[PDB]
Amino acid sequence: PRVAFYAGLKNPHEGYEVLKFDDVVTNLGNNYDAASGKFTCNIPGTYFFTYHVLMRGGDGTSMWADLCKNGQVRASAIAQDADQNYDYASNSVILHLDAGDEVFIKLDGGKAHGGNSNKYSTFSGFIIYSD
Amino acid sequence: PRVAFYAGLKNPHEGYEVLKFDDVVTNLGNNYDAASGKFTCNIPGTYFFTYHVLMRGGDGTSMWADLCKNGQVRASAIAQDADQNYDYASNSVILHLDAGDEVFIKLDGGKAHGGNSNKYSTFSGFIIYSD
Amino acid sequence: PRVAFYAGLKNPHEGYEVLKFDDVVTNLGNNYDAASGKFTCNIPGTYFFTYHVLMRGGDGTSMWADLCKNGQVRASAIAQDADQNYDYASNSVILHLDAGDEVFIKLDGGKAHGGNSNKYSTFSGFIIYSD
Ligand SMILES: [Cl-]
Ligand SMILES: [Cl-]
Ligand SMILES: [Mg+2]
Ligand SMILES: [Mg+2]
Ligand SMILES: [Mg+2]
Ligand code: NI
Ligand code: NI
Repeated sequence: PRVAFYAGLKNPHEGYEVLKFDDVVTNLGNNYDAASGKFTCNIPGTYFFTYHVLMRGGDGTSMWADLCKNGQVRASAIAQDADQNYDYASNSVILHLDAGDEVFIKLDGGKAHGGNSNKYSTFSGFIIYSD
Repeated sequence: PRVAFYAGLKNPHEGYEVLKFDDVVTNLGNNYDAASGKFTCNIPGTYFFTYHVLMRGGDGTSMWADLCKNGQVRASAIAQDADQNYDYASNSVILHLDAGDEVFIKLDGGKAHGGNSNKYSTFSGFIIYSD
Repeated sequence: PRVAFYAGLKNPHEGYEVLKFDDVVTNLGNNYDAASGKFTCNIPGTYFFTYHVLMRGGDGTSMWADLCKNGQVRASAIAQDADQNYDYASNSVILHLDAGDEVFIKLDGGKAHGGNSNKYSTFSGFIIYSD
């Protein structure tokens, strides 16, 4: 089973919402959906995910981006700079997933930079083991 | 051989010490030990590790977190902000390990945020190849 | 096929150039070349890469580091701090590569810290799937 994806944000996002990474570069298995921003598991197993979300510079001082499995937070990150500089909220996880499980990044608050085609803000993952 | 782990810090750590990540989410192979903070290799091979350690905000300006293999530093990271903002010391490695080799993250100095169940500060790794 | 590498920067780099990571720790497959700073694919397939580039502290406020596939940017990152503190430009990708494809990190501008043997600034990658 080949499952591996990588997407850039493209569009700026601000405020509480799912980050819908819309510049999809790689998507083996077709399990990442840019319309919803969710990776949906169809092969149960253990997966690696990582994300790097760039806080917009020049306007705002804090930004929170968390990785979720279904309802639940499984990693948290903050970017913060009192001078309103660009900075990243990034983290990585390894999670076991059942078929139907959704994994996605949520913006808790603050402003994420959408870098158009530049892929400043990213979300990727792949299956390590199949059950 | 299935070896893959992911743990959050949970408890705040400050000053020189091994970071004992105590919120263990995934631990295929049972090779990560929260009591010691160490991953101990039992299957010789080549491994990926990554860590993301959040510096506490509101008190302190620098924090250093390094990945060690046995005695030796194999990656270094610093978080620094003169306004005492949250920021991350993060890095990633690929290392060959022999049976008995220990891999762990050490706090060299500064204050790491323990995010309780929020998994702000993290350590993960998995085997890529078995010898 | 075993392909997996990890290298530290070692030497300081400043201004537009390819980052030639010269402290090579792991290099299964011998596909990373410190002389050029490039990973060259010989086994077509899908690959994971990550990089963590530390901006020098005490002199300068911004630094840009991008991952390239051949001519083209496939991930971008910025480090920025108005007080001239250390900060990281980091990102991760998953890319399909054909034989002959080159992957490397370019410094677009600013000053990257070469940490000698300390491995503050790093580049790693491995093959997930072979075609
Ligand atoms: Cl793998
Ligand atoms: Cl100031
Ligand atoms: Mg949160
Ligand atoms: Mg150190
Ligand atoms: Mg650029
Ligand atoms: Ni910062
Ligand atoms: Ni700052």
